[PDB]
Amino acid sequence: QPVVKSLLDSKGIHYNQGNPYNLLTPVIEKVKPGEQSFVGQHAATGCVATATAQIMKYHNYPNKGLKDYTYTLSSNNPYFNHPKNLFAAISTRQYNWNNILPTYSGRESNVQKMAISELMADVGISVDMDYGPSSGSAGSSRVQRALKENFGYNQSVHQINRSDFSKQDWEAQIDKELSQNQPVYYQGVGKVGGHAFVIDGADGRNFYHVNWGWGGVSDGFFRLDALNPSALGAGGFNGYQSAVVGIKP
Ligand SMILES: *[C@H](C(=O)O)[C@H](O)C(=O)N[C@@H](CC(C)C)C(=O)NCCCCNC(N)=[NH2+]
Repeated sequence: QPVVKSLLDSKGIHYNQGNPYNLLTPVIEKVKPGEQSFVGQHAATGCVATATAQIMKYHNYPNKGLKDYTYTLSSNNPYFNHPKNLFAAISTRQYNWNNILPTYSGRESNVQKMAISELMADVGISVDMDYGPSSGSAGSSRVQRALKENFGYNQSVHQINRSDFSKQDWEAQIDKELSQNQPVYYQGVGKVGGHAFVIDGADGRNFYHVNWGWGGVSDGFFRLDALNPSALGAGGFNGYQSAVVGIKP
């Protein structure tokens, strides 16, 4: 396994799902029975958008979006009146990567906060985000499509599924991305739920550096069969693993 220091850390990239990332997500309209309450608050960006946006920032790409996206929230989503149609004008976007900062801590200009929230909302919409207090997406299958179709990333972008590969071939694919300075979109499921995140380094001892998309909480090195961040307190993201690799302009 090669030694690759955290690619996101190298560029100071640390995103999360709340303020100011979520300034343009849909504003919650309704109460889910027994959950008081989130009305009038912006929905979370969703871990899938946060992971994807961090990788996009690593590349500062694209300057210009390619294709718009529209979808309708599931009729089972309790937070919005139905139908709820969302639209991202991605084909018209001129993303100013100078204004989309690698992290946000509070003194950023309105231009800079608009820049990141626009990216987060565009990415979220492109992956059919089921917006809520927390926001869920199918993940890899949506991410690979959005990156190519809407964002104009290389045709090389594709989803890989863990059970489609031997252990050696799986790790070889992740390693190759990291040797090419290409952070990997990754997701898995356990006891605790399913979560998406970024693999962006390797220690040469078969641990991989993970950015969990929680602004830095639990970020560090993990074995792929033990993606068990401290925030779980609680079986980690070790089942139904998939990644999106080949992520480059
Ligand atoms: C992201 C987060 O903020 O933590 C969240 O974990 C997430 O998106 N999880 C995915 C699981 C994958 C491993 C990414 C998830 O739970 N998806 C459920 C599918 C979409 C939800 N429902 C509908 N109708 N779209």
